[PDB]
Amino acid sequence: ISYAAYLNVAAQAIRSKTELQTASVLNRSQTDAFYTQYKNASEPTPITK
Amino acid sequence: GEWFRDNGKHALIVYDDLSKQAVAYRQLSLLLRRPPGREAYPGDVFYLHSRLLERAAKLSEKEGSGSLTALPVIETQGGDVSAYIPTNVISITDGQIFLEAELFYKGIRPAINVGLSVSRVGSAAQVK
Amino acid sequence: ATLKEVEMRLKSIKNIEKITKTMKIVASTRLSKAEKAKISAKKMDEAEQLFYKNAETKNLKELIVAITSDKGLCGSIHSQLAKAVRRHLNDQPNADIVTIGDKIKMQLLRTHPNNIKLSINGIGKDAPTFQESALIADKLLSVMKAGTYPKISIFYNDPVSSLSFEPSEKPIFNAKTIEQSPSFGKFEIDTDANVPRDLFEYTLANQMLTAMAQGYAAEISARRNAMDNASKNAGDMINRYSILYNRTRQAVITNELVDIITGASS
Repeated sequence: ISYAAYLNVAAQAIRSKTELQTASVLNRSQTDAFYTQYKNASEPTPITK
Repeated sequence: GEWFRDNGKHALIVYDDLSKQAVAYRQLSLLLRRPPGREAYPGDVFYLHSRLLERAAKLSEKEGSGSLTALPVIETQGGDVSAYIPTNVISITDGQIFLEAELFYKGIRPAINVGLSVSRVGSAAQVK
Repeated sequence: ATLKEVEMRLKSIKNIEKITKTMKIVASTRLSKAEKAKISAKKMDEAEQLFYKNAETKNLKELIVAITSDKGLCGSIHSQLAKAVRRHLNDQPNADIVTIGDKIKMQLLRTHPNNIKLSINGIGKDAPTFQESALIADKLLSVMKAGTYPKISIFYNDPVSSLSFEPSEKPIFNAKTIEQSPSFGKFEIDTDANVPRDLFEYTLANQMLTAMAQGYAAEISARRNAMDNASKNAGDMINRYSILYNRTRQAVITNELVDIITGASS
């Protein structure tokens, strides 16, 4: 929870029939993003965003 | 070499190289006017090597266990292992060691192409 | 040398030519969709970063967010941004680096490995979105403690035009820096809520997008250029190997024919 992440979840109610919902709306919604923490070469496991 | 094998000793014979031999065999035959074959070689240029290399053997106990191990050498042109004589000889032997200029200049010496070289005899003749 | 050697090493280049050509048009459509996603990002910058221009906000340990992508085959996108971050990191060697995209993590891991504390994966497939922008920005705040550095810098590639791009840097100002800016008073802000705190976390997310959208469009215009030059050069080899083939094919047939004629005299 943080003002960016907080407006985002609000940007997914207003984003989630399938009418006023073009292709890039359900692609604004999907993220293939995995954050990997790093220390001294890598350190811990890669998690979904 | 056979004298050793036939008397319970072990010979290694290096045939360096069978390419040059086939070429002589070709010269000998064209001048005898025997009608040429592929790349002017004699029709039986395969038998030339097949009968040579079959002599290399490991005899039975009844024969004193002598061996003849052959290491024939072949020379290719531009790495063309699909050429006529090299195909014949690959047919005959129990495997090959492939050497490559590409690998020699990369530092790999002996320049063995590990993925292409094999020994059909395999682990069977290798100190445990 | 042989027909088989030439037939299979021509064929593979005929594919690369067809292939690199397909991704010149693939990343042409992908440019139209990423010029509209770029403009909507750049137009939104003037409106958001204007407040700071008027409030006259300036700076007073550093977090460096570097943005390229995961993909290669795009000219020198990754190479000349890593080149920028290095000339910058030369002045300030004691900074924490966050990477977005693997092709910049590797560029940087080989040069200053221990400065990198976070990496972002799977980044340049579709266009960038506020959701990726904000969720990257959220981890920034969480795991890097974004809110606390004296200086935060986004490194990215600006599309000068279609045919080129420029490696660029931008600052992000924290809450403290916003509040204590020379001309902050010009605005009647209600000092009850944490307008600066929110203004910072919003601008972290928002200007990252601004950066990602441009870098991404810089890339899409380096990719349809590298592939354009690839097809143009793959076709040059297909000219060499079409002719050599039409040769080696004739030579094969002639030499089998000499063999046949010799065999047919005797």
